[PDB]
Amino acid sequence: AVTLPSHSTRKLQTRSQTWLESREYTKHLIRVENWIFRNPGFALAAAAIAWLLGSSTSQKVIYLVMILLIAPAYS
Amino acid sequence: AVTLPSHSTRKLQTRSQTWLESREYTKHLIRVENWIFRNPGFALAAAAIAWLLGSSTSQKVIYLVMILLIAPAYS
Amino acid sequence: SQEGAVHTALAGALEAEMDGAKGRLSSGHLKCRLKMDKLRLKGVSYSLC
Amino acid sequence: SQEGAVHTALAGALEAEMDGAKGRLSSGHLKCRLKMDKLRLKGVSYSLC
Repeated sequence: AVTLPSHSTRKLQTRSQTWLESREYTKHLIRVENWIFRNPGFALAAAAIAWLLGSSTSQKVIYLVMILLIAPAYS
Repeated sequence: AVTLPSHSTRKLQTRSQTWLESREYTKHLIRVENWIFRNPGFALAAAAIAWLLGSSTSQKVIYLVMILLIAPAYS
Repeated sequence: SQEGAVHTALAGALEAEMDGAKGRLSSGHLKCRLKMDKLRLKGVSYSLC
Repeated sequence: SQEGAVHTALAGALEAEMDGAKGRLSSGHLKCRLKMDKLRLKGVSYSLC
C-alpha cells in the first residue's frame, strides 16, 4: 500500500554490502533539496516561526533546521 | 527510483475527490505509530535530548514532538 | 516495474478517462456571465386552469 | 504491481541465493576456537637442499 516501512531501520550489519547501500546518502538529501528548491516561501515562513520560538540564537537555529527537515517529509 | 516526490505537495483542488484521498490521514499517522511502537527506547532518548534543549516547558515539549516526528521519517 | 510506487506518488492528482484522441476530465471549474435579457415567459396571457 | 516499492522498501536487507530447497547466504559471522596442539612440522629432519 502507501506506507511500506523502510528496512533501513533494521539494517543487517556485516562486511558485505547490503541491498541498496550506495543510495542511502543521496536519497534523503535529494528529497529534502528538491522540496526546498520547489518551495522557498516556506523557507521564509519557517525562518519567521523559528525566530518566534526559542530564546537563544542556537535554539532558534535548531528550530529552523528541524522545521526545514519536517516539512519535506510531511512526517 | 528511491525518491519519487509525492504529488500531495501540488494537490489539485476541486470538488471531486483526488486520486488517493481516503488514505493520507492514516498514512502518516500509521507510519509514525508503527515506527515508535517498534522502537520504544528512542522515546526516552528524545525525552532526554528535548529536556536538555530549550528553557521553558513549552519549548521542551515542542522539541520532544518535533524530534519524535523527524526520527521515523529519517527526514 | 515501479508501477506501484508511481501510483502512490500520485496523490492529489485528478483522475481522467480517454476516448480516442480525446480525454475527458470530470472535475474542473469554469466561470460564466449569464446575459439573461432575451429571456421571456412562455406563460403570461394564459387563462387560469 | 507494487514490486518496485518493495525493492526500495528493502534497504539494509542482505542478498541471498538459493539452490533447490536450500538457501546460500554469502555474508555471515562465525566464532571458532582453534585447538592447535596436534599440528606438527613436516619439514623437520630434512637435509637442506
